[PDB]
Parts: sequence; C-alpha cells; structure tokens
Amino acid sequence: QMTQSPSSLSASVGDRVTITCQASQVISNYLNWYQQKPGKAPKLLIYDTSNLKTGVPSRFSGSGSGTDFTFTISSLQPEDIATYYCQQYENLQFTFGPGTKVDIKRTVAAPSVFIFPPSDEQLKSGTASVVCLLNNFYPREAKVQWKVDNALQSGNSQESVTEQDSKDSTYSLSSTLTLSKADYEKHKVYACEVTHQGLSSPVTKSFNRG
Amino acid sequence: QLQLQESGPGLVKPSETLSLTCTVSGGSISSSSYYWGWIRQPPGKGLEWIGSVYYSGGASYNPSLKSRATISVDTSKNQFSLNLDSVSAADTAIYYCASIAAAGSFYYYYYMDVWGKGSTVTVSSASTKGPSVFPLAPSGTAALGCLVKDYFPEPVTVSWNSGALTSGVHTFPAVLQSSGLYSLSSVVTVPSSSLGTQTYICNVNHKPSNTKVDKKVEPK
Repeated sequence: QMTQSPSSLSASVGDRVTITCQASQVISNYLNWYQQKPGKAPKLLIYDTSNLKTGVPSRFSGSGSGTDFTFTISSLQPEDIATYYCQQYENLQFTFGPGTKVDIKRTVAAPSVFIFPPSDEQLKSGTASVVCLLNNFYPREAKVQWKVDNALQSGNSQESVTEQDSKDSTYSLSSTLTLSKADYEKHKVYACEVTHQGLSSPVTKSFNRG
Repeated sequence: QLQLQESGPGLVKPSETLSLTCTVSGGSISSSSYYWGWIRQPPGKGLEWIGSVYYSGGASYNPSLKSRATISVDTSKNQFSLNLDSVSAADTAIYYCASIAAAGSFYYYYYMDVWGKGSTVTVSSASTKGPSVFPLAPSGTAALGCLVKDYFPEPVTVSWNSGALTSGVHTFPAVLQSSGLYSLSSVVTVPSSSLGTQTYICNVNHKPSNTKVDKKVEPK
C-alpha cells in the first residue's frame, strides 16, 4: 500500500528534479530507491533513505522521514531517462511503490526519412511489407501517410516508436505497410509522406518496382 | 563483482507451474550477509516482490503468492530457483533475479544490491511460434535494417555485427499484429560511404522457439 507522486515528469538536461514517495506505514527499517533503465532490470542507487551505492554519480540524493520520503537528481542528464522506484521492508515483507517515470524535454529536431521495399525472401511467403523509417527527431508526435500510386492507404499499417534516446533525447519511428504480394505487384510507385513539427514542409521518400 | 544470470522458459501454459532459475557468480550464495530472491514486473506495471530464500534453508514470501509459490536454494551449485503454481494470464511478467544485502549487523536492514536482467514469461495456451527475418535494403547519409515478423511469445533479442555495431543502432518495441503474432524491426544509420562497402548483419534470437538467424542487408 505504498504510493509515489508524480506518476511521471519531463525536464530538460541540467534541470533539477524531485519525485516523492509515501510509505505504507512509518518506516522502522530500511527504505531504498532503484533506477530502471528503459528495458533493463532496476538498479539500486540509494539505500537507508540517503546513502549512495558505490559508483553512483554524486548528482543523486534521497531524503525524508516517517512516511514521507524523496528522491532528487541535482542536474538531470539524458542518461537519467528511467523509472525510479521507492522500496521499503516492513511487516516481514518487501514492498515497492508504483514508480515514477522521468524523461527529457528538448527542442524540436527534424527527422531523417527513409523508405524500404520488401525483400525477395519475404515476397516468396506470399506477403509484402513496405517499411518507412523516421530517425532522430523531436517531439515524439509525427504523422506518416502511406501512398501507393498516389492512393492513400489506411487499415493496413502499423506503427512503433523507440524509447527516448539516452544521448540525443530524440525518437525514431517505424511504420510498416502490409500488402499481400498480389497487392504489392498490382501497383508501381510506393511512397511514404512525413509531416512533422521540425519540417517547413511535409516530405516524401519513394521507390519503384523493377 | 557479484552478478546474477537469468534462466528458464519464456512460455508456460495456464494451470501449469512456472519454474525459473538464477545463477550466481562473482561470489558465493553461502553467506549470512545475503538473502536471495525474486521480483516481477507485469508489462506496464511496477515491481512486485515475490519472495526470498536464505542459504541455510529458510524463506519468506509475498502473501498474495505464498500459497502458490516456492523458492529454493542450492549452495553447492551456487544457484537459486522459483516455482509458481497454477499460472494464469495474470502472471505474464518479466521476472528478475535479485540479491539482498544484510546491512548493519543484526537488524532487519535490507537493500537489493545486485539485480538480474529480466526474463520475460508469457502465460498462454498457444505454441512457440518462431520469427522470420527479412532484410530492408536502401537504394549523404543512408539507413538499413531488418524486419522481424510473425512470432509468439515475445522474449526476442536483436544485435548487429555480433555486438560490434552499436552507435547508430535502434530497435523498436514489439508490435502486436491483428494476427495475434508479434512484429519487430531494427535499423541502423550509416554513411552512404560505408553502404555497399561495409557489410551489415542482424543477429536475431527467440528463446522458446529455439530460433537463431543471421541476415545480411545489402543495397540495391
């Protein structure tokens, strides 16, 4: 029955940030903090409310007492994009809070845009996947519109966004257009149109079968 | 230093027992300064403690799992294990190894010193469908990649040039297709100078299906 607040926050590089934790009961034993990198196991940074693990950068610090505890990053680095968790040992049990997500806001950046055809190896399966790639841009929000011989597509494409880059604080986006081989072959011109805040005008990448 | 290594299946059927193992290296588990145990993270959720075992044979558990779970330890193997009975969809989670340091002297003072890597486990009635991997070829700065398609469950790893290629590489989180199977892709930004000169190979793995493939991506 622990809780943390806020559930998440954004800050720019160099900003000082603080998140909080409320214990399920007055702490009588240890209370600690862990960092979970995107896709990685949680790692201990702080123990006994304020002591750092050997190797932890001096910018990390913990505090508080009773039921109310905090976690602070003195000057936020892009490498600090992570979920932070508050943990306690009480009533002979270990308990974790919900966790707080911390990430980076940064200025706009225009995407690099690429388009790829399906391989022959995939066409042999009877299916075709045409892939559009937007790389290293900010903000996350982007609009991708698939076109085949100037016919706008819908109902046949997936999208996926990467985690925020640990160094650049940017995002990349893939979009996959799924056609049967018959649908791929009945058409000639394939294209991916991208609209984004960092662009002065929407841009297009394309290819032709042959 | 002290390290933990994950082991076990990525797939268990409903009503079966999920059995996972940690291997300990960089030190022995036979010490009163440490307790060993398990933590899980259902996708999109926070961390949940499962339980802990003491090298002499004692143990403690999360009451919500205690009636279903057992944790054991073996000091001659320098390993520890988790068995969770009557699994359901609720138990889909990433399971982690962790070590607990006994702080101070003779008090209930604890922290989780070393963490595992995470073992993704899916509970499902479905089969271990492995992926097919196809190259994505380009034709200034260029980009190239691999398309990983049609697999289930989703514990997959993608790397380039056997770990040699790092900078410029990004992967995408799994996409759930309407088919019920997962799709994933991986790309790398390369100069047009290296394109067609330097080879680029993606290394793709799926544990439950025992699938290991390698695909070279070349320009048109």
